[PDB]
Amino acid sequence: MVTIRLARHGAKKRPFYQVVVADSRNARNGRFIERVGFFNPIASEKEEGTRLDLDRIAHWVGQGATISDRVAALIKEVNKAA
Amino acid sequence: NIKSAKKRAIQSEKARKHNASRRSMMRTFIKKVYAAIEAGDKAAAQKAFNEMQPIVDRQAAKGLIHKNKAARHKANLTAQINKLA
Amino acid sequence: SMQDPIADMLTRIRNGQAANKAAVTMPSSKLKVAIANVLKEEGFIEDFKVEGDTKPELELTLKYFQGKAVVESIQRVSRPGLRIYKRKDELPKVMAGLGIAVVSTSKGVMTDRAARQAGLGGEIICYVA
Amino acid sequence: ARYLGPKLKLSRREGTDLFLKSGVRAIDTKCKIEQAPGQHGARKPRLSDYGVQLREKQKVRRIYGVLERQFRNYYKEAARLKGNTGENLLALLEGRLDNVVYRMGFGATRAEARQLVSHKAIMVNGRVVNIASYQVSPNDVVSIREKAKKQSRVKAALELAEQREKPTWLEVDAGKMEGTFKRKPERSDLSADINEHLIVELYSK
Amino acid sequence: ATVNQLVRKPRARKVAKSNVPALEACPQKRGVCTRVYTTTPKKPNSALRKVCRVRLTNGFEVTSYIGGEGHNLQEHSVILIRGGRVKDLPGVRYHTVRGALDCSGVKDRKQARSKYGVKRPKA
Amino acid sequence: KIRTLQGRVVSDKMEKSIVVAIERFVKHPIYGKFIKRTTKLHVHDENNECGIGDVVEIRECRPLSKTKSWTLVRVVEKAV
RNA sequence: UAGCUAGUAGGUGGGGUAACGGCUCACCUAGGCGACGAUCCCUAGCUGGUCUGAGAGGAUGACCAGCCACACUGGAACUGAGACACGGUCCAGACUCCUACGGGAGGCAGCAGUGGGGAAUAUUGCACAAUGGGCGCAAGCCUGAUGCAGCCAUGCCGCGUGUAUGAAGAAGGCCUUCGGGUUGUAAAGUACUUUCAGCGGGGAGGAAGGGAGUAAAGUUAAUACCUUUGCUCAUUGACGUUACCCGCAGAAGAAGCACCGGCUAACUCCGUGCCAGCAGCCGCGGUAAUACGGAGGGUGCAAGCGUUAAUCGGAAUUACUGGGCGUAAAGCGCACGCAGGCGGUUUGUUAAGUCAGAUGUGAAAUCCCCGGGCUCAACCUGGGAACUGCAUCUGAUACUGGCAA
Repeated sequence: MVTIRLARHGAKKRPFYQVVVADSRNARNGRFIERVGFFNPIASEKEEGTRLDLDRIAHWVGQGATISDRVAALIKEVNKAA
Repeated sequence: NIKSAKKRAIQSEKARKHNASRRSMMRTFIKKVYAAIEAGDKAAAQKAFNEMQPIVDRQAAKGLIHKNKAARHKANLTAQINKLA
Repeated sequence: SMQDPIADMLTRIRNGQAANKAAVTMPSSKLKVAIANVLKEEGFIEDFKVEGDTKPELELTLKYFQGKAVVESIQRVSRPGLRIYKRKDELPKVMAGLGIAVVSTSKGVMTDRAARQAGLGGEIICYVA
Repeated sequence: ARYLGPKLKLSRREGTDLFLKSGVRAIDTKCKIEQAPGQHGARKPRLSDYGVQLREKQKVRRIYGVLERQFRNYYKEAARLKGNTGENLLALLEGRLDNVVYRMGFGATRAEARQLVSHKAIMVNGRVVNIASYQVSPNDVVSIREKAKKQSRVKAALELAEQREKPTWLEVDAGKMEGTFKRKPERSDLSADINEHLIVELYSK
Repeated sequence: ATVNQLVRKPRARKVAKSNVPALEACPQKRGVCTRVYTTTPKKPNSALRKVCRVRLTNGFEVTSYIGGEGHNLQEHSVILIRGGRVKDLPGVRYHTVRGALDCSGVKDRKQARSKYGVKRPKA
Repeated sequence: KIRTLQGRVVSDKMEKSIVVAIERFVKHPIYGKFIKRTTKLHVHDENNECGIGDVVEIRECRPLSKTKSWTLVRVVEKAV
């Protein structure tokens, strides 16, 4: 199974999640096929907080990739524009 | 060691016994075939080949011989009989 | 034996400038006339003249600006022992641009300015400073 | 992490007024400046080349109140920025928040300005900044909070702001007690006597 | 020097081995100080230099200088050898860390106090 | 097309096979001198047409023995 | 360390594997590798990278990430999509343990933790709230991964130990040509400020989902059930007396370490007298020692500072960039010559080197640039550049090479 999932990369008490496409049996912050966006749960209240490449996500779900609950929640957040 | 590894130990023993029996019957049928090719017998070996074909295809489908091996056998043995007949 | 006639040419010009020689003769070839045409074009020699029929002889009328000599230091870069082939980005400037470096590019024998403008590197023959 | 000692001693080893006690009175008058930085201070040093470079770096740090690892980091940042490393280094020292509070006349010295900055009496852009080395960007408004406004110090400090030269790259205005750092100070806009090539060459050995 | 000669056989600078075989190149080692001596120096100097001879923890039997005025070492006295040559004595390559395992700090010392194992006097 | 190499036969005497030396001409990483450098390859040929001292083109295929992952396409320049 | 190799090198045929293959066997051939360094010996996990360097290089490969190998030691397979399997099986061995003496049991190089070894390196913590994994339709269960907390100045970064005024230039210390000088605006005095620590209140964010009701659509015989989308209702935080904000009292709780002969910033007095001792090199000390030990004074760094170990630099002292060889080290005693390196001159062809462009790749992080978020910084992060390479295709043909004359 390949999974589009989050991978924790920020500092302590300040996570920055990068949404990647990994073979699901790798580690979380390990090996991935391609990274496809990010998700900062803070970032500030400025402009984005999250961008996420929907074309490549649709490509991988076309291939057979699964999606975790957060990535599904983010696609349900950034629906097409908002 | 104290787990569900005990269950995998006993299951792998049980399946070892089952697979050993089926693997042994398969090998005896193939020995029938190219032990009939050891003598110059065409129709005897064809009868043995027809006797081994469903069991080798079947053990390929059941999952213990991994069908390419299945194919090899019959391929090799077909060659032997049309080396002979 | 003679194994680098280009460095021999540049030796003739260094030792002609160093001896206040008016003109310098040598055996001639296509590459020496190409280099000599670059040197006349860039102003380091006064003129050249190839004579002879069966044994051509290149002759360089040298320059002297004041009492001093114009060709301050001519060096051979891509010698036969070790040849030096630079790209259009690696292509050096000599005396911070005040002194050309004769590069043999596929389009012909040019300077460093002319071949960096032409967009193509090559085999860097000599530094004239 | 900061100096905490005799100040006019530091101003007396350098031979030059480092503006370390600006305060109430005029030019020193009780310093014995030039005369004796210690017991053998009456001796002329006959200073070396390392001594002049070192002593220039110490002049600048002892002016702006910076220690060595922090100064050295300013030299690395001034080196990597595009342009002139001496001028970039003074631009990094002049954008310090305690310095900008000193230039606006909110503190009498840079240590008093550093205590105003330190004791949460100073906002930049409407946010309180507690940090002496905050790097004030151009077109910023740095002001005093409602607490520690109309305290004596800052008033007196603005009183002695008019005795100095009114820096060109600021909007000093003391009515509202707010200031605007407008642009980066040009090298020709500050002090004229520090030799920053000596500290470039000091760190580049 | 000719580039062909370097293709055939490249340049090679030697290894420049260590002055201090305190093995593994460890900062300190500990030893047992098999004996304690005083030893006369080389020619331009004259003194009696207080020097121990030590069986280290890695097997090596090395001799080691004892810094400062007066020590309390005697023959078993497990010390912490340091590394650092005393040039004036032929063949000592090490020092003892004063203020370490069984090597007391130098008595009645006030300056350069950290390098002799002496605590700050309360005043 | 296919990627192929050219080289010369260095020895001959093996039972439907050959061995070919390849001359790559590579710059030294430190010294900047272009140096010749060989690559001997065990190469297969059905019916062993090429003899010693030839020049032959050569492509890569599946393994045919130990080393031997190379097979000729065209024998050129056999001249003795 | 100059010879190594008999399943060895190749062939034919049989077998074997998921798959090519001496992978294996029978037969045939007598090869194969090697001075472009085989074989043997010593050492070593490899890489992205890290440290140093102007660079080229040199050293290294802790954390983080990719690959490999190992799981007490030696071997073997079984189950399985996948293992010749860290917390599986079997055998053997060493050790440790139980025993009724017949036999049994175990494997921290998982996380904590012990004993030992060592100059040296941490808690037998909290939680699955987040992210991820396994199982499950799901709820949920498990997770020493992970999130966090504890200890440690081990590093990097930030802040603090106040601020202004203050000459009677106080006393005391040290020096003094006994005039004074210096410590020194230093302290005390006076006037202000409360960062952080202490005390008391307030209080984000990491929380998205999940559960229970509806409404609509889809499916359907069905307005059931299920799925999806909206809406409503209670809820879900280990960290955590959180970050942060406000109020309180008072300068109140908060400065050492090395050095001062030259190199190398910073000097005198006293004690000692080739001693005691110092020292990185030069070297100090045998009676007035700016070098030893103390004091006063100063200098440098600063919650650090020194010493030691190790690397690169300086070291152009292995020189590719970038050195030399008459006399400093260095031209074989002289030749002939194979392999090697280099090769006059003209024309044509090729285009291998060389050059130009394109494409694929050169993982992400790291370095660099322009921005963004933590009060700033360290840190985290968005986009680019870069990864100097390799392969393929398209061209150019001056130089080098191949070929022909």
